[PDB]
Amino acid sequence: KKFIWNSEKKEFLGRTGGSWFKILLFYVIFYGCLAGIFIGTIQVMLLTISEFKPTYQDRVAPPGLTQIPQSQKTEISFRPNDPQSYESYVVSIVRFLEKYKDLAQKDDMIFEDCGNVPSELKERGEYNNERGERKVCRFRLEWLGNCSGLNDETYGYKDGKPCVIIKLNRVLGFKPKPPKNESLETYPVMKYNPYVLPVHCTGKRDEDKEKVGTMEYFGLGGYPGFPLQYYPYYGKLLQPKYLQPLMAVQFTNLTMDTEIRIECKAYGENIGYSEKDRFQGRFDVKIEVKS
Amino acid sequence: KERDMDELKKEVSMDDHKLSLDELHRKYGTDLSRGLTPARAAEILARDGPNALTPPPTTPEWVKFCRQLFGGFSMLLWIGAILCFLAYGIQAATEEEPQNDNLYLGVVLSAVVIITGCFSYYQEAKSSKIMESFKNMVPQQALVIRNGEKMSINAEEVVVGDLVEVKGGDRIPADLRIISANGCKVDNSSLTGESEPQTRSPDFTNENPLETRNIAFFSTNCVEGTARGIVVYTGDRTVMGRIATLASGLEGGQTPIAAEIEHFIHIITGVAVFLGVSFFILSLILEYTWLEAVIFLIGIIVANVPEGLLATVTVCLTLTAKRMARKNCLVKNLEAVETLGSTSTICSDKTGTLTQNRMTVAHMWSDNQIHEADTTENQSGVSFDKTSATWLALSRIAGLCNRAVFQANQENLPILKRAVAGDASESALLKCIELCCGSVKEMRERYTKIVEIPFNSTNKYQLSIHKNPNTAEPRHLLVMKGAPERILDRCSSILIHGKEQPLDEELKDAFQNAYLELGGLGERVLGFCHLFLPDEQFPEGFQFDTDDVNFPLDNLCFVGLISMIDPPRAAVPDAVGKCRSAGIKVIMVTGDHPITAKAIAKGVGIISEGNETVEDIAARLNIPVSQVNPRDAKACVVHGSDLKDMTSEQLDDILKYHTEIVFARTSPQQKLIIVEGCQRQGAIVAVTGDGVNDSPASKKADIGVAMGIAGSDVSKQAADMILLDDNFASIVTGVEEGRLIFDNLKKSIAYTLTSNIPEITPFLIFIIANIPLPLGTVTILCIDLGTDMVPAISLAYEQAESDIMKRQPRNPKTDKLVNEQLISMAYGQIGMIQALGGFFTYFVILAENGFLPIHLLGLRVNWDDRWINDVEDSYGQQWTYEQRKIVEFTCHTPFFVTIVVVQWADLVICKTRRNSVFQQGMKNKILIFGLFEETALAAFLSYCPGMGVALRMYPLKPTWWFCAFPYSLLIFVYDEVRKLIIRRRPGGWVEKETYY
Ligand SMILES: *[C@@]1(O)O[C@H](CO)[C@@H](O[C@@]2(O)O[C@H](CO)[C@@H](O)[C@H](O)[C@H]2NC(C)=O)[C@H](O)[C@H]1NC(C)=O
Ligand SMILES: CC(C)CCC[C@@H](C)[C@H]1CC[C@H]2[C@@H]3CC=C4C[C@@H](O)CC[C@]4(C)[C@H]3CC[C@]12C
Ligand SMILES: *[C@@]1(O)O[C@H](CO)[C@@H](O)[C@H](O)[C@H]1NC(C)=O
Ligand SMILES: *[C@@]1(O)O[C@H](CO)[C@@H](O)[C@H](O)[C@H]1NC(C)=O
Ligand code: BEF
Ligand SMILES: [Mg+2]
Ligand SMILES: [Mg+2]
Ligand SMILES: [Mg+2]
Repeated sequence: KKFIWNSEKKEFLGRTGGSWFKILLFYVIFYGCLAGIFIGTIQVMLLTISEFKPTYQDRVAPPGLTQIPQSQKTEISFRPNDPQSYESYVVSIVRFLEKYKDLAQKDDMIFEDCGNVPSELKERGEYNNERGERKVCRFRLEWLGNCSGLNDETYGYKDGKPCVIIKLNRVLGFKPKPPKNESLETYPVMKYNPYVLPVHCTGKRDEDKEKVGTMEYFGLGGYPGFPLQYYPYYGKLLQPKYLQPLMAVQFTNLTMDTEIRIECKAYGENIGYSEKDRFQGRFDVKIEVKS
Repeated sequence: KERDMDELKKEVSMDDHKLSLDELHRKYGTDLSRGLTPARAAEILARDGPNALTPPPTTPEWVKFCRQLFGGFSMLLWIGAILCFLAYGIQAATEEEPQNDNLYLGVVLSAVVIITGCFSYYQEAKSSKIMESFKNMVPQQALVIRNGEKMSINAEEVVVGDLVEVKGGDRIPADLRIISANGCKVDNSSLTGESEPQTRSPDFTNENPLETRNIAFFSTNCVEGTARGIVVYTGDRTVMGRIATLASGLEGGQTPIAAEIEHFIHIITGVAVFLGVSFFILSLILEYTWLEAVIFLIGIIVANVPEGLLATVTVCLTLTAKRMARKNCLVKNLEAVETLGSTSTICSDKTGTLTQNRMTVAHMWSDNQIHEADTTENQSGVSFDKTSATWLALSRIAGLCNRAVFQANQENLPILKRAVAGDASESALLKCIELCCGSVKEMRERYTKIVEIPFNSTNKYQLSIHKNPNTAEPRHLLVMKGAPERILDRCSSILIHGKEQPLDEELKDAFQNAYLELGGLGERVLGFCHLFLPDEQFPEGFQFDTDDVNFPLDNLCFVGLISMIDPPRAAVPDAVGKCRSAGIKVIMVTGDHPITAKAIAKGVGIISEGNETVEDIAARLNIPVSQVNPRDAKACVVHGSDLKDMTSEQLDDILKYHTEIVFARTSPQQKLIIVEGCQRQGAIVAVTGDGVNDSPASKKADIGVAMGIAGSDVSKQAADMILLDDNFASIVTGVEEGRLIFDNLKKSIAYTLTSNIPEITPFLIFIIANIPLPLGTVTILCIDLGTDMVPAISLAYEQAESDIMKRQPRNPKTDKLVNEQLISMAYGQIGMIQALGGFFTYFVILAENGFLPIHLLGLRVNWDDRWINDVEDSYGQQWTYEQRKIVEFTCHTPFFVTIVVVQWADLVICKTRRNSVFQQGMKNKILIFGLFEETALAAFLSYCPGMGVALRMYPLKPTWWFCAFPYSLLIFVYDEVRKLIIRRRPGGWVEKETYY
């Protein structure tokens, strides 16, 4: 059957050279015309969306609750002695924090010291490029209490009793709300309420609760809360390198060489959760420090 | 060694007939007239077994299931299913908590085939089911005389070397030799297609075993007269059984439809491997792991396989058949429906198939003029003028001279379709009166006979003499019916317009001239004369003589001539012409005598008037036959005797260089050789038959056909098509449908195929550019097997673009079902537009939620991770795993919708191959409905509670629906102008490529 390539007519693969060219021209022109159309349609679509804001934000209404040492299974297992064992977890913590030293926070216009106390949310105008490049509120590494403490606390972290910190997903224009004054659902570990966003963590099950002896969270104001003044985040482009608020926790008399599970729950009215997204404003983690 | 057994069956029949009476005895040792002893009989019954044909091997119902589960198209789907699991297995071990998508594909794929299979078998069962409903045949007791004790026995109980009295109305028990005869004639039409009953004689007549009257045949019956004879061949040994055994043990041949599938299959996989291999190359070039690369190749090849097309084709095929069954055209095998359209050449039988296998009054000659009686089965024919009194003076002779009458049981049965005893010739005469000249029952008794004359071998003549009830002339009347030459001697006067006239010689020439013309026509010729018998010269009361000849034999008053022949069916002539109009070749094969055949083809359109057979040219010049060159004769006749000494090569020559062509005196075996000779051209040939002589051809035919009642049961089974109504015109309807379904399949095939380009496309770029997956595997299923089907089925209902009958037969080596052209139109161009729109929609959504197209590159890796939950967009927000996944799912769903929107245009454009949308118009109601069914379904699929939970398909924001509207409209524009561009340009390059 292998005579298709050539014949007396010498049609190439059964098609004459002249036709071969004719198909090519038409196909090329057609494909070219097709591509041009599609792109032009896309160009329109660009013009529909303003650079400053997204057109649909419905799917981020319950915001996320990421950790810092993103792990293949939210599980931390390592040797309190072997650097290699805990190196991966710690490696990101610095390269993450790298953009948080007083060095980057240098240009006065770019960085404005919000304060050392939580305050009313720092509303900064109405979103537009008509107002200039808006301002960012500074965040000090020292607000972390003896976690990533540099002179005060060892870079080790994971030598024993490792620190873990929670970051709220940045959402454009999100205005955090204090938890309801009614405290039926509010376990009040923290006295401060008006300008702090409550963060608490607990063991997954009653047995887990027994396993974890104690946990300590260190934050601005000596409260386990996010700074209301910092929000609302006004654009990554609008505020290049805007710094996300960071909150951390640490553990004490834990049970080593034993897998245990920890749940970190954000609280407040404008926070939802889903039994299908563990990270949907909720938080889970498996942790094992084997020696 | 059966090829030899088959070959021996193929050979023409051989037998020993000529021998002394004593010699038959000296072979089988049975007394000529004493019958035999029981002990002798018992020995033979073990020796050869019972007198019955061996039943064809029963086929268990369970076995059939597997046939449709295998076949050809089904097999292609299977490997896919299998290749899903084989892929899934590789995937299962390598991946951790792997997605269950590939596994799902496989189960559904197998299920589709199993369903499709189960559905098919339901129909092919229902045919043979209801086919058994008319297979209610009955055993007939054998008539046997043994040891002179006249003991009739069961037909199976019959044994070799035994005596038998074949009385009139008794079926012939088995092939036998004849020792005594009293004019019994037998219907050899089933075995050898002899329209006229042939009389049976003990003496040898012709060398050909079939022709000689000494022997007898099975599945025939003594009609009139009686005789006796002695067994020769019984059971399987019988010629007919041999013939059947031959037929059943032959090769049904590959049907043309499924062959186009087998070529269709090649192209599908052929692009698939190239696409897959190329991608596998690129994938490795792209550095992805070998193990993963294999999965990629399998996935592309698998998803490239059509899914629901198998069901669409099957359903479409069944529908077409149903309408045929609505008009009593049944097919045991679903595939054969298309065969009629594909036929380039046909071969039909004369008796029982074209003819009604009933002798019937054809022409009449009165007052020196001819009057062709209406030959119509259903009495739709025109009639002669009956005003002349000569019709009366003629009609009475027939009504009274005939010996018998209708059976009492027949009541509302039509006059033509009612059984009657005695000679058929007499029956037709009884018929012709009963339609044209009132009734006969009263007419027969109203004139009271006295003495009648039965058939006499010596001094043959047949006459009677009855009384005159009409008061005008009480003198008794005598009627004589006889062969014309004998009749001519005994008549002088002739009645014209009620006046007796003498035998002028010129009139004598005219009667002779008419006799010659009718003989050429081939109708049996009978002449009728009646003269009033006076009462003055002969006493009005009792004055009769039976031994010494009293009444005036000579000098009677002649009236006219009546001709009898087996006409065609009412719709046969027009149908033949219609077939010729499609350029189809029409050829007649029968075992009957040439004399009868030649006229039939002239009268039915096989032979155009004025075309000359090799012989007519000789007659036109009064010259020896040998001289004229055969090329001059556009048509040719071929007697069977010559055929035996003929070489395959000569046939080829005989076929090409002629058109109108007829064979006669042909054995059933010889018929089969004809079909193969037609097949050797490489063309598609069909066959229509009535009797067992036609059983072998129908089988080995690409497709065989027969009559539901006037057909032989053996042949009935072999054929792939049964005509219940026996309406020959149905064949014309069949070709119409066959050509029609063909094109609509081309249309249907394209719609489902074009869908694959957008189906597959995301999966491709997804790997190439590491973007989020634009289309879910599950959603594809909702297109291939969900929304698209209802249109795909609707396409089949499309009416004719133009007069297909004008179109010549397609050529199987040329205009194939799925050419390279079709792929170019759908896969090459429309599909790319079809897909392009989906990507546009995909980009729009992501952007509208702040995921910018430029920014989506390489994003796959971090995207599909189940743990990273701070994924950043170009706007810079952070997203959790489930949310951005919900978006992807809610982004998959529009892709599914857009596909329907885009498919809408395809449904329209593929409704026509050439005509403009409105040139044909949207008149196909089912097509329309599907549009809504498809739409409504799609809409529901996105807005039912929790579809995003059960099927991971979420609701849709309102703008999205109109996303691809320009694209779909554009597709419409491109195709319409293209189809309208080839309307103007008859032979432009436009046609060679775009047209499919
Ligand atoms: C900080 O993380 O670590 C230091 C120890 O490195 C703690 O300051 C012992 O550890 O704590 C008690 C008070 O809790 C003192 O009496 C001892 O002097 C401390 N020893 C040393 C060597 O400092 C401190 O508690 C801790 N801070 C927090 C916020 O946990
Ligand atoms: C010339 C006419 C026939 C069609 C030309 C196509 C162009 C100009 C138009 C026609 C339909 C349009 C699209 C239809 C729907 C959407 C979705 C919406 O969320 C943003 C606008 C967008 C993305 C439109 C972009 C511009 C578009 C592609
Ligand atoms: C808080 O609501 O209640 C406290 C009483 O237990 C009170 O001391 C504190 O100031 C209140 N703060 C606000 C903002 O309501
Ligand atoms: C430690 O948490 O738990 C011990 C029991 O396992 C207990 O003896 C000890 O006091 C606890 N230490 C602290 C600091 O609370
Ligand atoms: F005349 Be057909 F051969 F029966
Ligand atoms: Mg026949
Ligand atoms: Mg067949
Ligand atoms: Mg598909």
